[PDB]
Amino acid sequence: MEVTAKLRGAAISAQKARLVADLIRGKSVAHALNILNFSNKKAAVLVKKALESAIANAEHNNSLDVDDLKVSTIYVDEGMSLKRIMPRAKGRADRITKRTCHITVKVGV
Amino acid sequence: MKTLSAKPAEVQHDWFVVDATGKTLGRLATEIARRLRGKHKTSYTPHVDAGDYIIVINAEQVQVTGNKALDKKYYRHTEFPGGLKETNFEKLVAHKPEEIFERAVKGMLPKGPLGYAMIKKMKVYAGSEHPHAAQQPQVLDI
Amino acid sequence: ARVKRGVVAHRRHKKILARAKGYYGARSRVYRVAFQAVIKAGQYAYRDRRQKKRQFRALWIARINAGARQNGLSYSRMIDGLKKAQVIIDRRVLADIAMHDAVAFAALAEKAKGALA
Amino acid sequence: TLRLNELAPAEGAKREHRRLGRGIGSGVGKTGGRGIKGQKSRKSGGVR
Amino acid sequence: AVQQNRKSRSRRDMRRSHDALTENALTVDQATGETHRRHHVTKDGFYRGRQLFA
Amino acid sequence: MYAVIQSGGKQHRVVEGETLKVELLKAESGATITFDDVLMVVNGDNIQIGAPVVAGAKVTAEVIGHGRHDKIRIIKMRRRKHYRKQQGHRQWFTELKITGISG
RNA sequence: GGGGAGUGAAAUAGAUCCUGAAACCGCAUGCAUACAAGCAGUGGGAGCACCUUUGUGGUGUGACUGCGUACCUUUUGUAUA
RNA sequence: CUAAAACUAUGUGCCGAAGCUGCGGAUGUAUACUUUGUAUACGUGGUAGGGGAGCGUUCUGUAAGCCGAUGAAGGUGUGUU
Ligand SMILES: [Mg+2]
Ligand SMILES: [Mg+2]
Ligand SMILES: [Mg+2]
Ligand SMILES: [Mg+2]
Ligand SMILES: [Mg+2]
Ligand SMILES: [Mg+2]
Ligand SMILES: [Mg+2]
Ligand SMILES: [Mg+2]
Ligand SMILES: [Mg+2]
Ligand SMILES: [Mg+2]
Ligand SMILES: [Mg+2]
Ligand SMILES: [Mg+2]
Ligand SMILES: [Mg+2]
Ligand SMILES: [Mg+2]
Ligand SMILES: [Mg+2]
Ligand SMILES: [Mg+2]
Ligand SMILES: [Mg+2]
Ligand SMILES: [Mg+2]
Repeated sequence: MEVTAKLRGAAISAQKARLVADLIRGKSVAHALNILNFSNKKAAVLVKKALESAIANAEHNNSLDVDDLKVSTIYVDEGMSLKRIMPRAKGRADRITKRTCHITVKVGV
Repeated sequence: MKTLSAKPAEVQHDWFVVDATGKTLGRLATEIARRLRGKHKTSYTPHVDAGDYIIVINAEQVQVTGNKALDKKYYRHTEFPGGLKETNFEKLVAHKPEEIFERAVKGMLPKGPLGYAMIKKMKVYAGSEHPHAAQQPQVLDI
Repeated sequence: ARVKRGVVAHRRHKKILARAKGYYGARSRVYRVAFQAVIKAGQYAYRDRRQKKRQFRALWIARINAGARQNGLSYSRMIDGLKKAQVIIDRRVLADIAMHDAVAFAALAEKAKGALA
Repeated sequence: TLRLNELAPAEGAKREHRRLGRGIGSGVGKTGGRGIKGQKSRKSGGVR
Repeated sequence: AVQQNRKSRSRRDMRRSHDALTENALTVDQATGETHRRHHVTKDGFYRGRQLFA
Repeated sequence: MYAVIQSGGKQHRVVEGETLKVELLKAESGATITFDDVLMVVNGDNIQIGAPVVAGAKVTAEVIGHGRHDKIRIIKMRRRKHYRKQQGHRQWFTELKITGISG
């Protein structure tokens, strides 16, 4: 039985969050929390928020002990982009996308 | 009834040893290529290697006719701007007869993975002795 | 009577893209590329219905040649002798016999030999 | 046999109007009977 | 200056095949049971049985 | 014990109990058909090669029934010439079951 | 932001809210893939996996192998660089 | 590749195309003949272009009918003609 947490609308592109998601896939939640605590990645903070949320969900809503929970599934999807204008030289204009992402974490016994 | 392919798991490779002393190079290489490809069997399949192993002994005693010992040129290119290199039949047969047999036979074989697998089964030795007595090759007199 | 071409066009594109399952990359996802891939697969299959008969006949002939050379003949003389002996077995059956039954093929080679004499 | 469901025109009375530029299979496709690249292939292409 | 063909998704992933991150070197400190980065001070100010800012 | 028979411009090596597809026949789905132009009968050291037909050999089969093969798409396309043509095809076969080989 | 609880016929009807396609981007499973040269298919074809069956069955994959230079337009003529 | 795997001459076989034949199926024209179904024959590569026959989409009548919450349209699979 997997317990899920969804961090929707995190202000970071999926390509960057996926590097952190790949680091903790299929690991103990203690090991994953250690890995996320000592990373200098901005995505580590958001993935830690989502993962500790999933652990809290498993304990409160499902009565599962944390000592054997495992990161049984994690993936990062794209979210709604923000479209902005950036002026360029000579009157040209470029379109900037501010990319967001949705993190899904599922912990399992 | 449909036509059956030889299964690679039931292909039985056999070992043969042929003596190259005093034989025409190309006229021996055609028979070697036919044996290596498996063209002499009724289970012959163009996408399967069902050929035999062929040991060539006394490879440095193979013969060419006419004036080819001096006129037959072997070329290489090192892929460097002026790197086309040339050797003789008689220089290369006194230095690397195995390269002579491999060049003669590889040109009479298919060019691809199966062809490389087929060329792996030709074992060429310049002397009278080979190390495959454990395989007990039979004397194929061509 | 304004006609919206949404359901029918979608249906046609879905048909073409279903005939493209297994192709690499855009060739299985993108309709413009998938449609050319599918038309070309069709032309290839038309041409290869013809090429298959040549290929299988050449296979039978190689196998008969091997079997006939195991019996002191060659494909040419064995076919000539079997045609001089009124035998009308075709090459597919002869190749099947050569591959699966060596004694019957030796018997056929004996017929061809006796006719060539 | 006298219903609004069972009334037909005579055979040969109606023909389908010809529609150009509707694909290869119709036989009047790409150019629609006009040929290639002349004054007569343009819009309003006849000479007086 | 610019590509002549769009790069396929497969070659793009093959380029990113070297982009993975590594974990850090972590050790469990014995004087506090804490987990810290190896050869680093803890966030409580401990390192190898020595205290900063008591 | 196998025999070579002729059916539909094609030759078939059959053994007893074999179920094989041949070109469409007119015999109905319960009829038993007979091949008397057997070309060769092999039984094991007993090989009869007909020249052209084995004298008295006979092979009896049972018409299991008729069907069609799976659909073939025929596509013709001349590039740059505005010509495309598509056709479907399913070939009729009769499925026979070999009951007996005399030889 | 989410997980429960609750409302509701329905909550992947939860407000970016009917339906929710494609391109495009993830994750999981099966098979293939690190000695091999090209319009990426096609004809054949071993092996493996899963379903089923006592199948000459089905579904996925596809080692190896023959053949094979996209489409459109315009042209005497285009793989056309 | 050298008493050839060259050349000249001669012969006996064989390979070889979507050509021809075999088997099965479709179709155009014509002729017979039921009087519209079968035979028989000849035909069935095609651009521009000419001719013939159809599919599907929205809307009107038929329709105050018929199907539909025991689930329409739409979407996504599968099987089949
Ligand atoms: Mg036309
Ligand atoms: Mg034009
Ligand atoms: Mg002009
Ligand atoms: Mg004109
Ligand atoms: Mg991927
Ligand atoms: Mg829903
Ligand atoms: Mg919705
Ligand atoms: Mg390999
Ligand atoms: Mg020009
Ligand atoms: Mg020009
Ligand atoms: Mg060309
Ligand atoms: Mg171009
Ligand atoms: Mg180019
Ligand atoms: Mg042919
Ligand atoms: Mg023809
Ligand atoms: Mg016919
Ligand atoms: Mg014709
Ligand atoms: Mg025509």
